[PDB]
Amino acid sequence: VKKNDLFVDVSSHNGYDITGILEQMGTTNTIIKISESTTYLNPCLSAQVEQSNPIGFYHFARFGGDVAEAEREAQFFLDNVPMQVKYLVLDYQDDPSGDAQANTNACLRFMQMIADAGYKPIYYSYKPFTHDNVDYQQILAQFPNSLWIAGYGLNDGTANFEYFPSMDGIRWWQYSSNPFDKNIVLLDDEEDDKPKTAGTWKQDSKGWWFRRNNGSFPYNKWEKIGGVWYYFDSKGYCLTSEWLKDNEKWYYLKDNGAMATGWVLVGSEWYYMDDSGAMVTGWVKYKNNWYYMTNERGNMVSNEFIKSGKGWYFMNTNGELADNPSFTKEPDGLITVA
Repeated sequence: VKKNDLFVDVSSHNGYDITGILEQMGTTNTIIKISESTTYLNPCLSAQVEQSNPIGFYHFARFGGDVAEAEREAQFFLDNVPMQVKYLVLDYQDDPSGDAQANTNACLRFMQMIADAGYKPIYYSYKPFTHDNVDYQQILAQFPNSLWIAGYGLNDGTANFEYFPSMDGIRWWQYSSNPFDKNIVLLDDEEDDKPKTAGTWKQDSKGWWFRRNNGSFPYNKWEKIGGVWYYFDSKGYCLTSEWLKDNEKWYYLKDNGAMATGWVLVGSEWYYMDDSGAMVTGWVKYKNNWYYMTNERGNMVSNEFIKSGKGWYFMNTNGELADNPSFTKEPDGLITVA
């Protein structure tokens, strides 16, 4: 998954048919509860897996500050993972011991076991609980960017940045439990690897071209190099800082030639590209500000509305804001947080 992707998490509380909530959410990405303590198994697991695309599984911790107990709970959890996924989650939100350090050590041991088993560990919880029961900085120290934090705000079923939890290392954000658990991704998954790069970059008077291993070079085409997409013109030079229309969609090649994905600054304007690099039109929110972007006839426009209090103010390209808000009722567009 990538920044702003969405996923739902479920347990027996969601039953044996989760097709509905997945349709409502608009995604099949799930994180399913497997176990709790050392004796409980979510009976809806097989069904929920069958009906979705799990990106991970979670375990409801009952070990408190007991390291030996944490180890047993972790093994029971591992022994029941039904399929390979990138993440295994430690849901630590209840039964903490009075010793905050003990709690932390137990959580660290649980997470270390998940790591040793070949998965990426994730600590899930809510801010105040974490503040009062563990030293999350110690957790992040051992496992960077491993937090999945819950913060619902008004809990009206939508992601409202005003109540975004303020903590370091947050990878995912459970923004609501109304009607079911909703989550948005803050960081792309890690890709710990050594890119191959089947060739050598060459820079001449005109620009950059790529000499493939066989001596040829890409021209009039998209080509992924070192795991990055670039577009080469008719003469073999990759485009830089340029808009490109390809197959009815608009892409933007950045100053380094790489295809833009997510928010990208073009000049002084903000545009948003989906994970495929294709521009997204209409209303898109970035944290607290709203943008209405269009590309009719290749005329790229980014209408920016800056939030201030309970209102949003249109900003003229001259950088001047209106005296009064343009709107106070937010449009129902795409919500991004990173």
